[PDB]
This record gives sequence, C-alpha cells and structure tokens, in this order.
Amino acid sequence: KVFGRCELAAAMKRHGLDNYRGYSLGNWVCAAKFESNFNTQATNRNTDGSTDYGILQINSRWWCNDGRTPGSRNLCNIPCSALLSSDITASVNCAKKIVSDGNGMNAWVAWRNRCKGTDVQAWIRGCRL
Ligand SMILES: [Cl-]
Ligand SMILES: [Cl-]
Ligand code: NA
Repeated sequence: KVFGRCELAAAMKRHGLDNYRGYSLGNWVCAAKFESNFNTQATNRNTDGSTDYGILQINSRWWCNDGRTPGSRNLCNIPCSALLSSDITASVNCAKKIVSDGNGMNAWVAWRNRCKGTDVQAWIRGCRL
C-alpha cells in the first residue's frame, strides 16, 4: 500500500506515535517519507547482508527474522514479512521498541539527515487529525 501523507499521519496517531518518547507526529511522517516514500512494500539490501523492510525500513540484523541474515537477532519477535503489510500495526509496535532503546530516532539515518532540526510540523499541516 502506498499511503497518502495525511492518511498515514492519522493511522500513526491512532496507533499512539504522536509524542511517543517525545517525538511529535511530524517526525514519524517525515521519517516514513524519506525511508520508504510511504510504501509499505519497500525493501532494500545492506552491504552486510541484512535487509530493511517496510514503511520505516526496519533492519533484519537486529529486529526481525528473514531467514537469511546469519547470526542476527529478532528483537521484535516477528517475521520481517509482517512489516510489509498494508496494516502498519507490526511496524509501529516494532518502531516503539527501537526508539526506546537509547538512541531515539537517530536509529533512522534518513530522519537524522533529512528531518532532524527541520520544521517537521510541516508534514502534518493541512491534515484533519
Ligand atoms: Cl509535528
Ligand atoms: Cl530521545
Ligand atoms: Na534477524
């Protein structure tokens, strides 16, 4: 599913991301835009052999099992394919664990390089929330 901007904002708000660990909703929408262009089916292979999955590009080296990342962890206790669903619940629930682990949203390289320190409220402006 390719989400619209305000549709994704509303779904993330319903699932409890607005101000989660202090990160306003615009931060999460901005991260999703630059990680996946709002496409739940996005995948990208990394140099080390892990793969990033879904609308927030969650990595198989630590967070999910894809059966082909030897020696990896599965800290969200899910198959990585669950992160590609049109229902974003699994992605949101795993992202809450990631952002809680000490490094906040710096875990998402595109957030650090393209959202951090910008006017992220622009990403939800005009939306009915
Ligand atoms: Cl915001
Ligand atoms: Cl933080
Ligand atoms: Na894994």
